[PDB]
Amino acid sequence: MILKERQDGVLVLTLNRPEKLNAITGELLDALYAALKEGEEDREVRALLLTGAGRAFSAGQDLTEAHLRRYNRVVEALSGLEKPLVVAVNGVAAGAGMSLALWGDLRLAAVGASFTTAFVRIGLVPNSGLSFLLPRLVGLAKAQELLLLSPRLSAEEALALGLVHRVVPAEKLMEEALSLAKELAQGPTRAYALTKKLLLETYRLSLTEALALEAVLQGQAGQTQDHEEGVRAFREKRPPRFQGR
Amino acid sequence: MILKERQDGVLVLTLNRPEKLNAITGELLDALYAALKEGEEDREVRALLLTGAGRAFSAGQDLTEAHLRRYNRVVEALSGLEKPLVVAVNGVAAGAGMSLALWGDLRLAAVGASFTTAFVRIGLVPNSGLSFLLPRLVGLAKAQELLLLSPRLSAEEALALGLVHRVVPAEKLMEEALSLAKELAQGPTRAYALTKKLLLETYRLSLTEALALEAVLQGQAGQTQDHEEGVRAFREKRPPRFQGR
Amino acid sequence: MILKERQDGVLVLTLNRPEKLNAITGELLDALYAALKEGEEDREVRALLLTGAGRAFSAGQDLTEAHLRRYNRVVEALSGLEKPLVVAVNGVAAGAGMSLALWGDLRLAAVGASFTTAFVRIGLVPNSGLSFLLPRLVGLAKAQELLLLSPRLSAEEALALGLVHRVVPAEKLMEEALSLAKELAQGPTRAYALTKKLLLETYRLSLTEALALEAVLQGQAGQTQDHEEGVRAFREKRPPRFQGR
Ligand SMILES: CC(C)(COP(=O)(O)OP(=O)(O)OC[C@H]1O[C@@H](n2cnc3c(N)ncnc32)[C@H](O)[C@@H]1OP(=O)(O)O)[C@@H](O)C(=O)NCCC(=O)NCCSC(=O)CC1=CCC=CCO1
Ligand SMILES: CC(C)(COP(=O)(O)OP(=O)(O)OC[C@H]1O[C@@H](n2cnc3c(N)ncnc32)[C@H](O)[C@@H]1OP(=O)(O)O)[C@@H](O)C(=O)NCCC(=O)NCCSC(=O)CC1=CCC=CCO1
Ligand SMILES: CC(C)(COP(=O)(O)OP(=O)(O)OC[C@H]1O[C@@H](n2cnc3c(N)ncnc32)[C@H](O)[C@@H]1OP(=O)(O)O)[C@@H](O)C(=O)NCCC(=O)NCCSC(=O)CC1=CCC=CCO1
Repeated sequence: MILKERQDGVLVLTLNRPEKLNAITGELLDALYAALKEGEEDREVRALLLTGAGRAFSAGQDLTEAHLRRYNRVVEALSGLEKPLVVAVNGVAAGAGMSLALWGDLRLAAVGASFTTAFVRIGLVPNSGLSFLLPRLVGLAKAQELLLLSPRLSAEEALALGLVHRVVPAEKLMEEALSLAKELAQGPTRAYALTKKLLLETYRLSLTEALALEAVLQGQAGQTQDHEEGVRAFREKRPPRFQGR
Repeated sequence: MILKERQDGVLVLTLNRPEKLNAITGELLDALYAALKEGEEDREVRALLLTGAGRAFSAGQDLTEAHLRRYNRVVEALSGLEKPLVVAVNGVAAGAGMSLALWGDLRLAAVGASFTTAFVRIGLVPNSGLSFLLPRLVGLAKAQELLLLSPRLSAEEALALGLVHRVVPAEKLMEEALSLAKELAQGPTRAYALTKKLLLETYRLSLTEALALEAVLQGQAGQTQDHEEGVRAFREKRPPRFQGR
Repeated sequence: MILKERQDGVLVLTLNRPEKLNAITGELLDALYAALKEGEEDREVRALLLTGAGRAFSAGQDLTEAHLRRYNRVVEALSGLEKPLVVAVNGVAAGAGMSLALWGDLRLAAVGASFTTAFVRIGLVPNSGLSFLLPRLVGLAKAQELLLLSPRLSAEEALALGLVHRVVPAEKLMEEALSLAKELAQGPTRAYALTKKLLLETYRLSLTEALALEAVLQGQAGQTQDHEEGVRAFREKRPPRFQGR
């Protein structure tokens, strides 16, 4: 239901109900939560890559039969990952499927992938963080339209809006996604984690508080081995070798 | 001063001081407030459509006319509508005229319509929610330029920035706007209303609080007839028929 | 280390360690703070223009040179300037160099200028307000990519993202920047200042609080000579002449 697989410091997670377009059930949420918590705790894992099996990323909640609490746990786990997350959207992302996709720090879609909010078509509001992420990602103007009218957006339109950072031919998506994940897995994991904490908080903070948090987290980044390594690397005009500590 | 008219669940409100380009006065604000309160309370109204009479949408505050509290009341009523609002910008929107236009959830402009913040040219700051809406809609970088330099944007540029969602020839604007409003008036009114409550709050909330509010409001959407209808519709591969409750 | 120079109500500040690409040291920060405080207090100054000497704007923290409180003081002073700030990016802006550049209310880059977040390359998080400004300026999607991958962006890409408002040939940059600064120096300084206070706060405020602050600050703008002048100018179809009070 969630396939796992490690590779050069990258934990690859695959949503696996392909015949139902990876539609989301309680069980899948429970398994997804577990994989994410495992990936967080495993120190050998320095990057995650999330994708779907088959033709789709995920068509969202399975409309074949508490549940809210389950989604929320996954989102707290996705958002709080102290490790870069790459998302490879290999096909349709609808409803909470789109929500999950959008939690990637770096996001790639296949030519032929698509995105639809879908919630409103079922008389529901956006969940799994979409009301949070979407206006931040594409701006309020596009958020309003995408949410209220629920159009189906193509990969190329998703790229233009900032829903994804790169579009790639289907057969190359995993190769590029994994290649990016591997590179991130070599990079300064602590700097990544703390930069993400700043981005997650930025909009609700006053400048004063933003400056204070930057100070505190810069303080911590400053005492990592990776920063020592980083400065040394720059001085001795060579690439750094980061360990994530 | 504010024309009203119902049609298939849509309340159409027209700013009507056309010879003064629908420039805004205390009286017009008072009439607008009343129409909006009525529209909110009327259960047979499932969508609103706001437009201007004549050449212009609105040239903003009438410069030939405490008072700020009056604008604010109208904005609380505009923004808090528990019903999709369509805006059809039939000509120039300047100052609080632009503020009002931008409160549409879905916004259409006529080909020769135009937008100017105007405020700074009169030595004023933005009002009527523009300092709120604009940076959210188009991002801080464009907000700074639009506000501090007050250029005049065309319909096509407004479309590119997300200030409007669709551009249409003048003579077709009302037909398309009303047609959109009628379609929204058939859709899940509660889902629309609650989505808007989430969008209004999103930027000041931490992820944790955002997830909590999504849960509460999803809880309520979940107990509407429209959601039952929504799920049933998907199962029995047919279009849903929503009532807004 | 910081060159100063007045001209038609514009204070021009130049970062001057050109041989080290205007890399930032404690001393430079202290000198920059002083110049900014002076510019703030001088009533004859109605605009600032910040630039770099030589090939670069600033390559960020000098890696040859807790300390965060020093940067923060400068940022509080930059952000709280009650006067439009123009920034002319004449060459590379990296790390806190990019942070400082982005505090411009209006920003110009030379053809040939470039931008790099840089922080993550040395295993650090963004500072000097970049985690605050960047997501606001270009949206969260681009912020994620710019910060985590630290690409070097060209002037034209920076323009497309909103990092700068205008790109100009190198030999004309100062002429255009100063010309813009001079125009702003003739405009309604108080309206500028108060608009900036609204923009700085907007994201963490509820609509209700945003409307209240607009009322309070509009109240103040309303009692300036410049507003009287502004209204008078519109009535007597002529350009206003503003004094900034
Ligand atoms: C765009 C998409 C996802 C894909 O369309 P196509 O590419 O055209 O494929 P298809 O629809 O033709 O069908 C593929 C098969 O998979 C099935 N399927 C495709 N989604 C589903 C599905 N969500 N369920 C069951 N079978 C499905 C579908 O029934 C089909 O089986 P069958 O036709 O053989 O019976 C399409 O099916 C669609 O528009 N909607 C379905 C997805 C959808 O609306 N999800 C929103 C659910 S709400 C949500 O995200 C979160 C949520 C959170 C919390 C609390 C409460 C409620 O909701
Ligand atoms: C671009 C626009 C809107 C229209 O351009 P044109 O198509 O060129 O028309 P026009 O300028 O030639 O004027 C047409 C007629 O309507 C009148 N009008 C055209 N705006 C106006 C107008 N805001 N007032 C009166 N008559 C007007 C104008 O004087 C003319 O009347 P007349 O020919 O009967 O003399 C133009 O009038 C303009 O540049 N500026 C007016 C916009 C403006 O400054 N709005 C107020 C900004 S501040 C705000 O919104 C709210 C506010 C609220 C509360 C408290 C304090 C302060 O502010
Ligand atoms: C893209 C850029 C800026 C430009 O590269 P190029 O155009 O290829 O020129 P270049 O690298 O050859 O530089 C020319 C000279 O200036 C020197 N320089 C050029 N930046 C520097 C420099 N940041 N430092 C010393 N010498 C430099 C550099 O060593 C060179 O001298 P050399 O001939 O002795 O090698 C490149 O240097 C780059 O990717 N990164 C350098 C900038 C950088 O890493 N900034 C880190 C900012 S960290 C921050 O903002 C705040 C901070 C706050 C608090 C506490 C701890 C740490 O950090």
